[PDB]
Amino acid sequence: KKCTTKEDVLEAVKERDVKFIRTQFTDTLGIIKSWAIPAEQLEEAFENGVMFDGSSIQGFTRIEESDMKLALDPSTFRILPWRPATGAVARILGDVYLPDGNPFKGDPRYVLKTAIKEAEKMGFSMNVGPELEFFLFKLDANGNPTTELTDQGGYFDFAPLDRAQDVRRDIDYALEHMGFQIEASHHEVAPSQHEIDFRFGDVLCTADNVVTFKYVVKSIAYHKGYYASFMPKPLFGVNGSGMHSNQSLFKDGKNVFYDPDTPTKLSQDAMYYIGGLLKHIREFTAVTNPVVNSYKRLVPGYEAPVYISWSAQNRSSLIRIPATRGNGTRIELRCPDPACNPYLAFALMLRAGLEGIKNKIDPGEPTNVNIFHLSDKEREERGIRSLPADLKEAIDEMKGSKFVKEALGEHVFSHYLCAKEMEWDEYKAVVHPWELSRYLSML
Amino acid sequence: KKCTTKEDVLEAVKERDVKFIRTQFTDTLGIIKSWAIPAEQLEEAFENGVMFDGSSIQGFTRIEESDMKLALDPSTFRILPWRPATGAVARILGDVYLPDGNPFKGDPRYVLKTAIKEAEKMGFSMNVGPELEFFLFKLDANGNPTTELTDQGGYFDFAPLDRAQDVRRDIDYALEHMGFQIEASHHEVAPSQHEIDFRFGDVLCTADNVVTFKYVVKSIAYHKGYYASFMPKPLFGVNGSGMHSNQSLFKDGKNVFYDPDTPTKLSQDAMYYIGGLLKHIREFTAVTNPVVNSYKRLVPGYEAPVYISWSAQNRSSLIRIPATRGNGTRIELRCPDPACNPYLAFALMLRAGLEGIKNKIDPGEPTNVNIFHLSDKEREERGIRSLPADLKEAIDEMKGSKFVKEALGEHVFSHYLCAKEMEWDEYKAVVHPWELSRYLSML
Amino acid sequence: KKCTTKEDVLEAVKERDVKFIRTQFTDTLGIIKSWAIPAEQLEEAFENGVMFDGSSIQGFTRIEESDMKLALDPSTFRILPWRPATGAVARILGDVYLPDGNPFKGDPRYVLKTAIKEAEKMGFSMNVGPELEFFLFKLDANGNPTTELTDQGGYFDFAPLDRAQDVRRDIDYALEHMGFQIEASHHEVAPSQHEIDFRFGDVLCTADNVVTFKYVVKSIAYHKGYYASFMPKPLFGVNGSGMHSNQSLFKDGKNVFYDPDTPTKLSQDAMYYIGGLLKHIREFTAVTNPVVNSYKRLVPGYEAPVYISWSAQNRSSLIRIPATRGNGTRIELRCPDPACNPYLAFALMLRAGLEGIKNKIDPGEPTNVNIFHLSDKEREERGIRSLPADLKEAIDEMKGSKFVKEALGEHVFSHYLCAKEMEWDEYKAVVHPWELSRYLSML
Ligand SMILES: [Mg+2]
Ligand SMILES: [Mg+2]
Ligand SMILES: [Mg+2]
Repeated sequence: KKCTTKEDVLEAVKERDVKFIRTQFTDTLGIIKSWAIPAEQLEEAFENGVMFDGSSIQGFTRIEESDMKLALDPSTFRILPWRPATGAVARILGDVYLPDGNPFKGDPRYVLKTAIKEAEKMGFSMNVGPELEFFLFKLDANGNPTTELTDQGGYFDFAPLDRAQDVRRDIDYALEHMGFQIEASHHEVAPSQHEIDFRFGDVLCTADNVVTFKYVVKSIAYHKGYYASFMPKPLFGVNGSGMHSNQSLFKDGKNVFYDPDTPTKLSQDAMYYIGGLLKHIREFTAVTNPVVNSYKRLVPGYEAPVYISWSAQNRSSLIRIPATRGNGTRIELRCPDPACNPYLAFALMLRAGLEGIKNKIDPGEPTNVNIFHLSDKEREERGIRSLPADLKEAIDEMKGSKFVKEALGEHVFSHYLCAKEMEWDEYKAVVHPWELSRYLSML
Repeated sequence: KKCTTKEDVLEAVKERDVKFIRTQFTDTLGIIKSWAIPAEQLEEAFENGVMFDGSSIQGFTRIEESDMKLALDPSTFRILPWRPATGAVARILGDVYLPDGNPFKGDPRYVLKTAIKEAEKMGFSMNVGPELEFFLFKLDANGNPTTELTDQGGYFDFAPLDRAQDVRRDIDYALEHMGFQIEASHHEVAPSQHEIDFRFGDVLCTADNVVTFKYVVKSIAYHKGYYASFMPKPLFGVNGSGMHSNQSLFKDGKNVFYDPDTPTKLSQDAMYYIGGLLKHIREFTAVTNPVVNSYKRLVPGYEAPVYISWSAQNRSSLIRIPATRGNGTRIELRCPDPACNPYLAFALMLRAGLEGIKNKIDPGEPTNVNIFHLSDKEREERGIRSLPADLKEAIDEMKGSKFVKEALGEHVFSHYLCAKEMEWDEYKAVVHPWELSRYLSML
Repeated sequence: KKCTTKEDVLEAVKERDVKFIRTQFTDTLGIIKSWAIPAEQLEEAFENGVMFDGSSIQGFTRIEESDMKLALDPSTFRILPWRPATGAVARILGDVYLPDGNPFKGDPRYVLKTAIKEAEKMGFSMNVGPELEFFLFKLDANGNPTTELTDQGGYFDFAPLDRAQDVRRDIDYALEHMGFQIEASHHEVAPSQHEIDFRFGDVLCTADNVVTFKYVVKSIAYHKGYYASFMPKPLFGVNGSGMHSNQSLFKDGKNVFYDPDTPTKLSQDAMYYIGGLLKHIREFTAVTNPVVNSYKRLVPGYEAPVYISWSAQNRSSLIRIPATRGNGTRIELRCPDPACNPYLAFALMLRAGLEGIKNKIDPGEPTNVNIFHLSDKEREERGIRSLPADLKEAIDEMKGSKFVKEALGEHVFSHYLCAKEMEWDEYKAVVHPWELSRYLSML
C-alpha cells in the first residue's frame, strides 16, 4: 500500500521486519548518494532529523566539511526488492536544511521544487513519462564490468533466450514489485540494448523513481552475474542510449496541450511551449548531456538528433509530437541521455517551457523533411541550428546564459561549471590509442 | 482448454497466476518481434489497445518512427511451456491498426488474411501441415552458438542416446504441453538433424504456430546447454533443412482435390491448382528462400529440388503428390526452408494456386524419371525450367512479377526488395577464405 | 540484557549455552591479546581470578616472564556475533593485579582509569563517540591479505552493489546484534573505504567497544572471503583512514561546553580545554600515530590535518567545532588514526584538556582561512606550528615531554619509547624499490 504518516512508516517497519533504512539523495553532478541507518534510530530520526556531511552534495569538488540537517519524508518510504536472510531493507528520501533552519539551495531536489512552485503560480502541473535505455554486458573472471555482448538481437527482437533471459525477466518483476507500473519493456536497436518505459505520472515522483531505478537494476545484474551500464555510447558503430522525456501540462485537471478545434489538435499554449524549448535548448544542453561520452552519441547517422527542429511525423527531429491526442497529448524531447541528472534536467525543461508560454514565443514552421539529407546551404537557408558538438562548446554556451543561472541558482551554477570544466581539461590532454594507430607509422 | 473471450483470458491469468504477457508479431523479413506487458495492464489493453513503435515491422531498413495501435486477439492466448519461479508467462497475438483506424497493410499477418478472404470469395478454405527440420549443435565455453555435431546418426536413426537424448525429448514434451498435437518426430538424413511434423489445421492457426515453434525450441536448447539452428544449409556436404508444405483446399466441408472417378484419384481442380503453382513459382522464389544461404541448399545432388516439375511417385520433383487419398489428399511443395516467413509464403502459395484454378491452367505431363540423370539437351527438349541459381537472380525475377506485387501489396513489395537488395550487395563484395586457399598459391 | 553480577553472567551462560569464554586486553603498543577459558572454569575464575603470563602486556620487547592475576569484570560480558555449530562464544574483560595484590600500573586500561579518576576530582566526566574508517580488500587464492579494490565508489556513494554489498551489510548487522548502537555507516572518499560512527557513551565503555570492534570486523571479512584493513594509509594517492574523536565534558549531568550567553555558544571552559589540547598535542603525537605508515597519511593535500589550529567554519583545521549545540556540543580532534591505542589516546586527551582548564590556557584566535594556501612567511607571521613530519621526530618530542611521562607512568613511558625506537631504526636502514627506480639508471 501507500505510506503517508510516520506512524504508518513505523508500523510497516515493525510488521515487515525492516532492519536497515537507507537515505537517498543525489549530488549536483547526478551521482547517487546514500547512507545507512539502523531501524531503532528511525523514530528519533523522524523527530529531529539526521545530521550529515552536506559537502557531499557539492560534487567531487568539495573542499571543506559542512553540516546540514536532513528531515525525512514519510511519503517516500519504500522497500527494496531483495530479501536478505538478515531482514528486509527499505529506503527513504527527505529535504536538506541548513543549521539555521533555512533550506539548502544547493540541493538538486530543491531546484526542481522551486520550478514546480513557479509552474503552480500559473496553475499548471507537469506529468513526465521517460523512456530509459541501458545495456547488459558480461562480467570478467574478477567481477569487473566489461563490454562483452550477451546477444545480437535487433529492434523489438525476442532476445535473449539463454540464461540472460531470466535476468531480464527478474529486472521487470523487481520493478513491478515496488509499484513502478512499467508501461512496456523491449529490446532496442543495438545488440544487448534494452528499453523500459515508465508510467505517465507526476514529475516529482517520476524523478525519484528514475534515481531509484538506476541502482535497483545495477544491483540485480551483479547478483545474477551480469552488468548493466548507462553510458550514452559504450560502443562505436551502434546506437547509443538516450532518455526521451514525454511531458504534458495540466490545468484544472485537464490537459492544456489538447485542442479539438485546431487542425493539428494542439492548443496555442503547446505552440508557445515548444517555442520556449527551442529558444533555450542550446544553453542548458550541458545539463542534459553532462559527460564527455554523451557527445559521441550526438553525431549524424543514427537516431540521436543533432539539429534543432520539431515535427509531427518525422522522428529525427529534436522534438517529436506523438500521434496520440486527447488526455494523452504529450511532447517528446529526444536530447537527454540517462547520465543526466533527472532533477536538474526536468527543472530546466519545465522552466524553459513556461518562459515560452509567458512570452508567447513562436516555434516556427515544422520540418517534415529529412534534415540529414539536406545540404549546408539548405540548412543555412532554412535557418536550422545545431546542438553543441562537444562538451567544451556546451559549457561555453551554458556559461553566458543568464536564464540558466537564474533557474539553477548561483550556488549550483558555479559548482556545476567548475566540476565540468576540470573534467574537460583532463580529457583534452590525453593521447588516445586511436592517434597512435593512425599517426605512429605515417609520421 | 481453449480461451475465446477476454473475460476467459482474464480468468485464466488470475487462476494460473500469469505475471507477464508477451505480444507476438513478425516483421516483413520474417524476424520474430515481441515486447512484454505486465499482467495488470492487460485489462486496459483489451479495452483500448497498445501503442508501439511500428517502424520495427518494416525490417531493419526503418528510417522514421511511426506510431500505430495493436489490438489484442483473445483467441490466440496461450501459456509458454516453462515455469519460472516468479510466475507463469503467456503470449498473445493481435491486429495492427493505424491511428486513423484503418488496418496497416504492411503487416505480414494482414497479407495472409487478405489471401484467406480472397479464397473465401470462391468458397474455399486451406489447411496446411508443414514439416520443419532443424539442427542441434553444441555451445562453446562462452555459450555462443557453434556447429559442433552431437551425433553421427542417419535417417530415422534411434539417435541421440547420450544426455542430448533428454534434450530432444524435452522439446517434444514442451510442444505437446502447448497443444500443438505433433504427428511424428524423427532423425533426419544429416547428422544431428531432426524433423517435426504438424497436424492439419486452419492456415492462419498453423502460421502462428510455426512462428511460436521457432523461439520455443531455441529457448529450450539454451537452458539445456545446446543450440537449435534453422539455417537452410549450415554445413557443406550434408543435406540442408527445408520446410515442406502439405496443403489442401476444402469446400463445403469436403476435400476438393479428391475425386474417386479419376484414374489418379485427383480432381480437375487439383490439376489446375498445380498448374497455377508451376507457372508462378519462379517469380516468388525469393519469398520462400529469403536468405543467401538458402541457395547453397538448392544445388543438385541432394533431396532439395532444383527443377520445376510435378510427379506422383518420383521424389526429386518440386511438387509431390502423396499416395494418401480421401480427406487426406494433399499437395506437397518442397522448395521452402524454415528461414522463410510463413505468413508471406503461405499467402503467395494460396493466391498462386487460386489463380491457376480460375484460369484453367494445365499442369502438363508429370515427370516420372530422374531429372538429374538427364542431360541438358533432354531438359531443353522436355522444356524443364529450373529455379533461380542465386538470390540476385531470384530478386530480378520477383521484381518484374506483376502478380507478386498485386498479392503482397505495394508497401510490402517495395520494402522487401530493398532489404534483400542491400543484403545481396554486401555479400557480393566479400573475399571468402575459400578464394585464398585456391588462388593465393596458384597466382 | 544488561549483565551486572557474576550470578547473572553464569545464568546467561547456562541459558544460551556458551562453551568458551575469551578474555580481552591490549598491550602497550595497541595489539589485542586474548586467551580461551572453558565454560566450567568460569565459576572458579570469578572466585580467585586467572594467573597468566603478564609479560605479554609489555609488547614484543618482553625479556623475562612475569606473573600477574586477572580479575574478571562481570559488567563487560558480551556474546560474540557468530554461532559455531559447537556452541556460543563470549568475551569478558577485567583488571590486572600483581601477585602482592597491588594493581599493575603498566596496563593501558589502568592508565585510562587513573585519567578518569583525575577528572572525577573536578567533577567532570567524558563522553566520546569516534568515527572509525577502514578499507575492504580482496583475498588472494591462498587467503592472504592483499590490496585489490572492491569498488571505485566515492564519498557517500551507494556502493558496493555486487556480493561485497552483502558483506558490508553483515558487518552492520553483527555490530547492531551485540548492542553497539551505531549512528550511521557510509562509504568514504577513497575507493573501497568505509566509515562507521558510534554513539556517545562513557569513555571507558567506548574504549572497550573500539577494541572489540576491530577484531569483530576482521573476523567477519575472512569468513566471507574479504579482508578489512586498518592501515592508516594502504594506498598512495588516495585518502587515508583516520579515527576522529568527538569529546565532551559533563558536570552535574549538564554539558560544560555549551553556553547560550556567548556569541559562539561555547563556554569559557571549552576555550581553555581547546587551549590545553593545542599546547600539548605536539608532545604525544606519537601515541595517536604510533606506526611509521601513519605519517604517510599526514601530508598536505588531503583531509588529514598537518597544522595546529582550531576553527568553527573551516574544516581543514586540526580541531573542529561542529555546528551542533546544546547537550550535543562537542569538540572533534582529527589527528588520530585507527592504529592508535584507544586507551592511551583517550587518556592523554583528558589529561591535556584538564591541564588547560586548570591553567586557563587561551586557545588564541581561530583560523578561518585555508592554511595550505598561505605562504611560509604568512604561517611564520601567524605562528602556526606543525605536527611532526615523521615517527623519529615525534619520538624526540614525546621523549623530553615531562607532562606525558607523569601521565602515562614511568613503566609505560619507558617501554613505549624503546619499542618505537627499535621499530624506527629497522625502517631507516631499508632500501625501498622506489629508490632503485629513480637512481639505478640515473646514477
Ligand atoms: Mg527507444
Ligand atoms: Mg524430411
Ligand atoms: Mg570521515
